[PDB]
Amino acid sequence: TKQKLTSCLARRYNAEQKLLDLSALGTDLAEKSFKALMHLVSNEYKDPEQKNEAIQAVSLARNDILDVGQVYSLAVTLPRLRRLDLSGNNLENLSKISKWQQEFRFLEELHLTGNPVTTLPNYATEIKKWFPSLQILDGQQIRTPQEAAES
Repeated sequence: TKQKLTSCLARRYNAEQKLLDLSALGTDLAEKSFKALMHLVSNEYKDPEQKNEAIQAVSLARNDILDVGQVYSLAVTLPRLRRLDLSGNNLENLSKISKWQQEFRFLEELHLTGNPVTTLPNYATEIKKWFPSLQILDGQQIRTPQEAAES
């Protein structure tokens, strides 16, 4: 199991992009199954600094995620995450993201394309407010680099 999960994580890690691709896990999801992955990624690195530098980006795209509570511990495991892809899930409104208020303080790029929350009137305004380092939301620049240097 640990061997199988470790092998899966290795196959899904792109060193060149510093990216851990956890998209579409159901095709090879559950909070306790996700917690297990997070425990394994935490155990990989003896130095948190190396972990922080190795995994700068994560995709959780296409996982039928209804609430970020489902994958909450990503915020604990990778507090210095810079890029996050949550595209192609089913996050319906801002309350489905609010469990990550005050987390991902260093996140610079966020993708929510394909989630219903993106079409609500206060979407971009609130997401900008909640994540102070965010420069790109769905490919749209929402903070200039100088703006972000001050946020």
